[PDB]
Amino acid sequence: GSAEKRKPIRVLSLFDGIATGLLVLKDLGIQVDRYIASEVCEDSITVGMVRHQGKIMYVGDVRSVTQKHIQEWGPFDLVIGGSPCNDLSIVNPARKGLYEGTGRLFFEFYRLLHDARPKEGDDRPFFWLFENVVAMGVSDKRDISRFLESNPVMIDAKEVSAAHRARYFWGNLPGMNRPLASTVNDKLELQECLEHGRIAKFSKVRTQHFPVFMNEKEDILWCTEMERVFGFPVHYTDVSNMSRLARQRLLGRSWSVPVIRHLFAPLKEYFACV
Amino acid sequence: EKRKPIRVLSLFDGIATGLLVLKDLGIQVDRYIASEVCEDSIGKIMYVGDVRSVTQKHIQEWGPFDLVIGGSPGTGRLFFEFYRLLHDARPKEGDDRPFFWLFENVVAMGVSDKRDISRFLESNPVMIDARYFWGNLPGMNRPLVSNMSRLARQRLLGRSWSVPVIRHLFAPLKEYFACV
Amino acid sequence: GSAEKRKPIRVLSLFDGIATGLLVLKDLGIQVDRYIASEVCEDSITVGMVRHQGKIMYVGDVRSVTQKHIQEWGPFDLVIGGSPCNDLSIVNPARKGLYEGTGRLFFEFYRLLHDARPKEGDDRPFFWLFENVVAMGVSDKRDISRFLESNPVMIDAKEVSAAHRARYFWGNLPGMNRPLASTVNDKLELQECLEHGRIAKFSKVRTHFPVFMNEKEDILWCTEMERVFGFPVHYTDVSNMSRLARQRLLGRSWSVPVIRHLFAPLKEYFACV
Amino acid sequence: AEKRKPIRVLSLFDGIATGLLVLKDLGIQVDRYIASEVCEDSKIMYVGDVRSVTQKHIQEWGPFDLVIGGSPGTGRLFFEFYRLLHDARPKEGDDRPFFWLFENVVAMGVSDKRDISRFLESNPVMIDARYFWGNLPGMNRPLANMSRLARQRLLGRSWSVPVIRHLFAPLKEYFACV
Ligand SMILES: Nc1ncnc2c1ncn2[C@@H]1O[C@H](CSCC[C@H](N)C(=O)O)[C@@H](O)[C@H]1O
Ligand SMILES: Nc1ncnc2c1ncn2[C@@H]1O[C@H](CSCC[C@H](N)C(=O)O)[C@@H](O)[C@H]1O
Repeated sequence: GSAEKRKPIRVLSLFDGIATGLLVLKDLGIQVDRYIASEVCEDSITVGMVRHQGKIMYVGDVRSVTQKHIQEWGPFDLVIGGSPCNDLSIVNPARKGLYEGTGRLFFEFYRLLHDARPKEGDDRPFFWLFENVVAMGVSDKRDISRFLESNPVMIDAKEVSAAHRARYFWGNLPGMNRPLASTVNDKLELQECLEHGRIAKFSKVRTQHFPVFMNEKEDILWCTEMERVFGFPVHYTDVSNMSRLARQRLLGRSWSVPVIRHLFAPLKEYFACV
Repeated sequence: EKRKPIRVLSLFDGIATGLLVLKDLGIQVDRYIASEVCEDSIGKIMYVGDVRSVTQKHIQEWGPFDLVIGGSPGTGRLFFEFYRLLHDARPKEGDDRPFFWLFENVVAMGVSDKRDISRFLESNPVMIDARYFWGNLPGMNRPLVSNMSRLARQRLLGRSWSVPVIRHLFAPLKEYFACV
Repeated sequence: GSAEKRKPIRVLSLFDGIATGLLVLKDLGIQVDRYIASEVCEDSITVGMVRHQGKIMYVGDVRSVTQKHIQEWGPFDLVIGGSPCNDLSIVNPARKGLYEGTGRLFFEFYRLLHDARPKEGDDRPFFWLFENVVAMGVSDKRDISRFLESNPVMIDAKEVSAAHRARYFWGNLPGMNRPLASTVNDKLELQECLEHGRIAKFSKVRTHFPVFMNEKEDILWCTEMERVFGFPVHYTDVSNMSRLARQRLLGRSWSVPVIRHLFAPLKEYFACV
Repeated sequence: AEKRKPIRVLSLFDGIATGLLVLKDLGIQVDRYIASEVCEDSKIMYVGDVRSVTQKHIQEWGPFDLVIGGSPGTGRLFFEFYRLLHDARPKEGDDRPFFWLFENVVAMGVSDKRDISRFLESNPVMIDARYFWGNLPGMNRPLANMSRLARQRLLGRSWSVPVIRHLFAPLKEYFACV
């Protein structure tokens, strides 16, 4: 209810990956004051460094971050995160659940988020977002919704991209449950994402079939095609001499860019826009 | 500005243990609410059931709380519930009122779990030969037809296994809360 | 001496690799009527197919190409080629020479070129080019110059790029020996070719660890190597290839500014966009 | 189109004047016989190393009617022979007779055999053993206080048997005979 110049957003991104959040914020025209990211995979760190010109401040393991660190590096306006899910997904029979293995990393989020929320009486806008997979134990989803005091929103990237990617999103971002908008930049069909000389079998691709035909033979998706599918700029992940398995793994763990765009869009009215 | 009876929140295995130690040390109790993990399925003293039913608003209403205890003499599930209850019961920034907590577990745990608990609680444990005891209590600062009323009900029940030597850890509470 | 409308160039590229010739011809604004390429590496074929929208007519092994094929697919205006040099380079001690191993592939060129030369009395412009390495046996170089009836021109890509790549070029292209032009697009220094957050140790790469990133040492990335050799960034980013495959394809490739320098005079002989 | 004239031969075959001897055996008039030989390093003539022979030399000494090469690594020999053949071949539109023959040993890499058959566009003639490629009528094959002292040995041994001569027999139906 007061007057002031809208200021650039301050972001804390845990489990940053290939810095999808910063890319989405840049694409929206939102000015980023600073972007502190916690990531351990060196390949993802190299991707972020090269593609965002070192603007990202890397702090390493999320478990090396203390509350004193959150207050000194802070304040923060937006806290985003997507913890690893190899111990949360039901497709893994050796899953250790939300509380053991790599699932317990989620609590780190719940830790730092509570270390980052404005103290009582601070009416400043503060937003947070936590993404994970839909294919998890109902006990684990109920426990996450208990710890975050919010119910998740289910968004499938197939509605805005060419990939069957349904994900749960907890958070307090404005209008998370609002209908997604299919714009013109959205490549809804897999054929739109393929390189020249290839033909797509299905309309959408899933994370035993090889989806593309090339000449007289069958083939899996290329990394550039996978980038177009997930909404990333072409050759986004073309750094660091990493193996093809490395690029495919990095893109597999990544968020769908149009989905995160849909989620981050309402932030344009709360911060400075270039 | 004057001593008042203690208010406790217990996630420990066995609702009795904490209140028993408190009555042993002779500390007045104005509120004691207990809950269990119950991971399988779903005036002063009260039992509230599954911890999965206890919300932040419940801690607010039942509160304020002065002591928060947890643990047991699957090691990750109960500690994180205890951490959530601690965060929900902590006094807000700017409330210098006393607030203590204690978490007991077995020494036979994964070293990863021990390091994680020490990190999350910002405190190093107390070894008692053997159990680990984390806490902010003074002294726990550590460096690095026509028959019986009873009838069977088909359940196993726990007990209070800790001796008054473990209550010696709680002993400093007598200097912070009213004693009868 | 007569009048006619300039027509698009017809090209025959043997040992095409990654269509360095087609890319150079497109960059120069020269209209390409037809581009028939002979290449056997499937990775290179995929690169050339994807990057040029299937404009390339791939005929496979150069040894499955006959003289009747040159007449029926012809006429051709330009014939370019760069045979493999693993049996020509003095670095390899197990080299088999020009006449054995993979060196004899050169003769295939010498074959098809003579199968594509305009017959006597045909005053039409016809150009050819054959590239290979400088580090070869003096006898093999003398033999190649004897077979092609031309002395080679030595061009080192270090003069217009950031790579110590000196090569021999035989051919009849106009003014091959003319001085090269260092333009503004030329990234002469290895630093200009690096991705963000890396520092170059040497001014030009000779392919130890050429770059320093943060506190560690590292070799050149594929995009950096593309910038070094004059290729557009992410040119070779198709086909789920292994990193070794990308480094191998870029190693065997021509330096783009050098081929541009060689092909530039062709603008006054054919139709230009 | 006109009366027969003597034959003119260009010989790179290992062993000099072997073809001259065979032509003398078959009684064919020879108006020119130029002979050369491949070397490791530096009206009937021997012109030395084939590396010194150019297209202009083939034009001056020419025209040629027969081109012979081979030996009773194999690549260098055949490829020098191919260069000489290409330089001596009549241009398109010249229907004048022009024959060639290339002999090698059967003991060769099968890759080399197929490469020679491809380059010469001809399948070989096996003779109990040597391989003979040629365009002579009959070789068409389907798909399979004394003077001498102190010098580096110059043994001119070369096999010119009647069967080998037989291959050259059709030549007497195209050129003048003494
Ligand atoms: N202990 C830890 N601290 C910080 N990051 C971690 C971590 N353990 C795993 N990670 C990283 O967290 C990532 C989760 S996958 C999510 C990545 C991100 N949401 C994106 O869209 O790119 C993984 O890439 C993994 O490298
Ligand atoms: N027998 C053959 N027929 C056709 N191409 C061949 C071949 N043997 C090898 N090659 C190809 O010839 C290439 C020679 S390296 C030269 C590549 C090209 N000049 C460029 O600039 O990209 C190699 O990539 C190899 O794949």
